[PDB]
Amino acid sequence: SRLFVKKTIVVGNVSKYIPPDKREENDQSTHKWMVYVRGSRREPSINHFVKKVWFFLHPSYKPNDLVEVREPPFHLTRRGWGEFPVRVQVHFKDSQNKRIDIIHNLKLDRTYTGLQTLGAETVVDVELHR
Amino acid sequence: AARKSAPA
Repeated sequence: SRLFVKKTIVVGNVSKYIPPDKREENDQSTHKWMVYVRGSRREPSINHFVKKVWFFLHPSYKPNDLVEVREPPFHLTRRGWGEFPVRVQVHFKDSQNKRIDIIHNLKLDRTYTGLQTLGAETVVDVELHR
Repeated sequence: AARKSAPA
C-alpha cells in the first residue's frame, strides 16, 4: 500500500559552434544545440514509463516555443545564440504519476572548434506508483 | 535537481 519506485531522469544538452561561413542569412544563431531527456545508464529505458515531453523555450522562439515530443528519443535540436532556462515537462504513461517540470540551464559550447561538446546535465529522481 | 555543467 502506497508502494513506489524511484527512477532517474537526466535532462542534458550538447552544442556546437557554427562559424560565420556556415550561418544562414539573417539568423543571428551562433550555435546548434540539442536538449535530451534520458534515463540513467544503469536503469531500463525511460520509454517504458514516459508518455511524452513538452519543451518550453525562451519567447524568442515564438511561435515555435512549445514543442511536444511523443516518442523517444526525447531530443530537441535548434539553432541559437543564447543560453536560457529550458523548462522540460515530463508526462508519464500511468495517469497516477503527475507530470513534473524540470528546469535545465542550457549551456553552449565555448571551445568554438565546430565540434560538438557536452554542455550540462540536470538530474532528478521521480516517483512512479507501483 | 542536481546540476552539473561544463565550463567551456
